[PDB]
Amino acid sequence: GSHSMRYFYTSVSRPGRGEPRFIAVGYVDDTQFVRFDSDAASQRMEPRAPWIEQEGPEYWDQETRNVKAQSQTDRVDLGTLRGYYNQSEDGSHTIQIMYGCDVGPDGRFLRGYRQDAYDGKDYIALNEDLRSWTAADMAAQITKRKWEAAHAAEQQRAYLEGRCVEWLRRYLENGKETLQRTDPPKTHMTHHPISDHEATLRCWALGFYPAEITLTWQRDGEDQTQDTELVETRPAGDGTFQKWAAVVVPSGEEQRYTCHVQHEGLPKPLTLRW
Amino acid sequence: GTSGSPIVNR
Amino acid sequence: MIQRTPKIQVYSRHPAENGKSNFLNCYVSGFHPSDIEVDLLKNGERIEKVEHSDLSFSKDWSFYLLYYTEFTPTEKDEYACRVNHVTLSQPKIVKWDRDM
Ligand SMILES: [Cl-]
Repeated sequence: GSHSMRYFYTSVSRPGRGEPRFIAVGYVDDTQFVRFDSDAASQRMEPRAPWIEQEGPEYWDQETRNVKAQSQTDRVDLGTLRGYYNQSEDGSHTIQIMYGCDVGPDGRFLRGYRQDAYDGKDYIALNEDLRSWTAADMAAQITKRKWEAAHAAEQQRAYLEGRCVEWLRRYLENGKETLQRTDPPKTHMTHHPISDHEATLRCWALGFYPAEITLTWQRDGEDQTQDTELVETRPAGDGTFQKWAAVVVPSGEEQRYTCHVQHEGLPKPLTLRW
Repeated sequence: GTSGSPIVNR
Repeated sequence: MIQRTPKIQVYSRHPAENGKSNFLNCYVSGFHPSDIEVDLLKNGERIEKVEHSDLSFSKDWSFYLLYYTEFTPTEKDEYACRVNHVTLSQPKIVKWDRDM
């Protein structure tokens, strides 16, 4: 269908514990593919998906160059930010950037993204136009005005609009069997008596790709929200996801309840019954 | 692929 | 400053079946700052060779890690997960449930 490439960078200062920690991860859809750790012995962008291993040392070099350059930038910026928000040296802080791009089935552009946050709170973000910035505060305003004068936006768009989609095209061809797959859920159902007058009814969706799934409970066609428990979609650790939904029902009336599973890997929505 | 320059200081 | 409490969730990669080549997963999310302490336990004693995912986050800015070890279950063995954060007054141990 439609695809997305996303990078997530995390810089964490460690006062008196040496230099700050930079971690960067890259995903296509729900599949991670690259990593880089300031700490880890390597000091290279490492592959974390098979389709990426085919990439030359020329690829790995530039990727490492890029990432270290940001890491050093963040190093400086961590200090500039304490100066801004008048903070002590002893305290540890976090800089995070999340950037990417979406493409339609065509294989062409949809949107771009670049957003920053300092200590988990929104800092600055590039607008949908990829021409303007939004400053979250008085501090972020100095960064905005700086980036405005540097013409950062133009450069951002150039990547976001071009280079970004171009890599995506490539990663999707080169990694079709992994990335262009649709893994429908393994759907079962469990009953757990909590009384002789009550019982929890569980519905399991396991080993599915992508992570986007919808789990809905129904009592004879009528949608249920009255005493439904839904868990946060979690990963298998093998590159598929897990989600379950539960409901409290009166003993015996177990046959009255139905669960509907909506997933991209399903030709038509599934329905389970006890 | 990651973004190279800009990398403008905040 | 943003202080966000972790959301632990101990589970199995495959269905909970006594004595099998399965993985005990523990998934911490919704947290901030990044620095977390996460341990897998076999009857209150620290499982060694426990691996973890690469530090990532959500649109939300909240970090998320998946800590996982290769394991085999028994009715007799109590499996859990210890986690400490700044948001946590003292380590929060969360019991594995075969059907959760
Ligand atoms: Cl920049």
